Amino acid sequence: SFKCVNSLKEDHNQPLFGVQFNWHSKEGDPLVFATVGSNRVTLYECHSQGEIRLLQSYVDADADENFYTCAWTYDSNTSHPLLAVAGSRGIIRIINPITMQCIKHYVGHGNAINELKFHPRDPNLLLSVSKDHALRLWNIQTDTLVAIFGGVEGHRDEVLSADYDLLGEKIMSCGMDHSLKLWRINSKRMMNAIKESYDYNPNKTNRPFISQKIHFPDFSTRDIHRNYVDCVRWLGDLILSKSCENAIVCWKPGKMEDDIDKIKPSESNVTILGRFDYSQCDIWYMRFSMDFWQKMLALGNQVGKLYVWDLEVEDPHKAKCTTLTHHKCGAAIRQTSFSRDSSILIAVCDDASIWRWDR
Amino acid sequence: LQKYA
Repeated sequence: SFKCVNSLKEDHNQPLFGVQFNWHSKEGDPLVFATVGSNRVTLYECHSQGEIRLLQSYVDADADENFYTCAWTYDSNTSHPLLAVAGSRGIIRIINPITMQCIKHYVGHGNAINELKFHPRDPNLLLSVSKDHALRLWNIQTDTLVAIFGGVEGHRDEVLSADYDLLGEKIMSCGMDHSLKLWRINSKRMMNAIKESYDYNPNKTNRPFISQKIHFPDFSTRDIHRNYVDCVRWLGDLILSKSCENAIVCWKPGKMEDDIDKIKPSESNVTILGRFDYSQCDIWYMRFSMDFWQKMLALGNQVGKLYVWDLEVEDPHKAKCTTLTHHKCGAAIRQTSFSRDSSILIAVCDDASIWRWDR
Repeated sequence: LQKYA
């Protein structure tokens, strides 16, 4: 079981909106996690006796930038880890975590970026979701915009979260329009577009790279939540999503026996497989996380309480809940992250505090 | 509806 072994606070006293362990850290190296808040990203190393060792930050030249999200990948040629960060300026920065140099950056979104996710099988495919109502898929090997997911049948308000399924064949997105939308990226069109993005070298051609405009989701529902949907994750063929209504809903498109890959864009039904209720999480932009194996789920609420659900049970509604509290942890927890071996859980807070829980 | 507590 988890025990609180340490805490600290960052000097900017602004909300920490994101935290991510590097699950690509090398064998024998210490566990490392990144935090994002204010205009900075900071790396820490976990050591014995609860020590949280401060390494080095990247601080944006723009004092008005506010980083919201980060995501780890690695360089596909060298294996060295890379860190992507983004927030209110709508600029994606690719950071070398060793030196905290910004290697390159991407602009395109019309507004703030609310989440970044890397493809589960391709370290170069980066998904961003934005306040401008669109998702964008980037190839950070050839520095190309592969596709924009939008249109009037796309989201009609800010996109707040998205997630790739296990094989990276499809994306589920969600946001302020209360909707969850499915976008298949294993279509012939999208597989071809990804292949072409790898063949693009601007020094060897005259053409710009053409991005796909994907204006129709492969499924859409507004029947799960009744407010902003701010976090979504695949659990196999099922979906876990939450709003600001003190519940994570486990659901699937279609009827109970409907295969996810036979769902048509006109599908009108959903099936609710369970709901995990909790308390005092009425504000939006509050993210849950899962461990590497998807055996557990952790969510913090707006008064500093952690909920952890054990999903190693026969059916989703049988999940087993544990709660973790500390008398000094009273600020809203924006995001959690498990280490890859699941031995450490980190929570970060609106008062710039960081909380370490060891199993 | 608020982003902050």
